[PDB]
Amino acid sequence: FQSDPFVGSDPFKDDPFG
Amino acid sequence: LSAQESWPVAAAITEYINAYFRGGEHNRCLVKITGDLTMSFPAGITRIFTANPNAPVLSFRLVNISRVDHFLPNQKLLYSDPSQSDPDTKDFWFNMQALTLHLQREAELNPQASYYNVALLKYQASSQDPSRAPLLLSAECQRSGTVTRVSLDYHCCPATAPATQLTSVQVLLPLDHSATDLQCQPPAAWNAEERRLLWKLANLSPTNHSKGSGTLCASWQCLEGPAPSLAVQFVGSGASLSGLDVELVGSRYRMSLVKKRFATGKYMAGCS
Ligand SMILES: [Zn+2]
Repeated sequence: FQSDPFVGSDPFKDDPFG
Repeated sequence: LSAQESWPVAAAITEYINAYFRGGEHNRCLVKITGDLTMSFPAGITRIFTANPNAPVLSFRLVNISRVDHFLPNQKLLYSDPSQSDPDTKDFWFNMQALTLHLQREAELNPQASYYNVALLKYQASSQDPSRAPLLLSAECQRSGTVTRVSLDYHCCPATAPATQLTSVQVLLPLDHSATDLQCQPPAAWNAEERRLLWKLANLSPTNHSKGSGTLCASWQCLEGPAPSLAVQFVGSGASLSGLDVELVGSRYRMSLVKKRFATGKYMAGCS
């Protein structure tokens, strides 16, 4: 349980944005 | 074109739970949950924000918050309505100028990152009702002469627990290195660094009786304080313990994801 809740795993990696 | 498309953000709800089951006659308990709400922004949304100081207002709502005792919003970045009396819901608006500056600094600080996290809220929930604890513990202790016996019943309950598994489940009973004639059902390891008995438990689920409940015990002899206490550790994902949730208000932004995780802090069963 590190301070980055997304644990270095980009939550937007698969998002169609951009 | 980036200007007109709906922009994604992501939220993370993190909760720690401390609990104490006193044991004895009534086995009364105390529960304290401490939570954190973080929001994540995609790196490319800075260039949008810096370029447009008039960028539309990111707004969100907390829901199912009746179980939360206290809130500490981030007052650097957020607005709210003190005249909003709704007990189960509360609204917050971002200050888009402060938010823009905040992400600009985050980017400047870490140009390599593909996202930037922002801390929205801290909160707390306390109860003496065991119904708030996902895992019910009852410990008992008996001593005849030099022999001490300790037993623990655990119950993962549908009335108590969120809908998800408890994983990385461990049960810790501290025991000194002077103890002899060790018996454990089921078997346990003795960690010499910390001086404690370790049980590793299978994942627990409220869905099934056989999957969710159990018992364990240990006994030893000591040639020679208070009754020993057992500590339980576990982790979960996909639900919150408090019940709190977050949803966006308005269609201009959309929530890419909401990550929910919880873990035990000090989570204890004492025996009389
Ligand atoms: Zn039950």
